[PDB]
Amino acid sequence: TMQTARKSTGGKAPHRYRPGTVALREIRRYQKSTELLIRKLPFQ
DNA sequence: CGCGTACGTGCGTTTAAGCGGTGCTAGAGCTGTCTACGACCAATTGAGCGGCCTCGGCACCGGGATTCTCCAGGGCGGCCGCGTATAGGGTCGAT
Repeated sequence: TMQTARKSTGGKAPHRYRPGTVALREIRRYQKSTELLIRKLPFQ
């Protein structure tokens, strides 16, 4: 502190997934199952 | 690589798919009789196939007509450039 000439410089320191993720996971879900996808009564 | 948008994703609203329970009868399926139609055999006959020939419909082509295919050149505008002129500055002479 008594430094008057050339002081010491040192000494101072909702969630939403990205598009395409759910689609691929849905693809995996339907590729594993074999249940019919179109509903029975509207098809009939 | 950049722009623009269409479809993925999430949520609240809304529709009907699914379950299943119940009742009805139409139509599949079974059965029983009776026969009209098809297989099978024999004898006769011409319709269909190999062969043989002749002939013209089309393969081949040279000339002529045409129907595209490509480009090539002339004009016109712009940009650069060599030459001449004109103004400005510097130097020399005179008062």
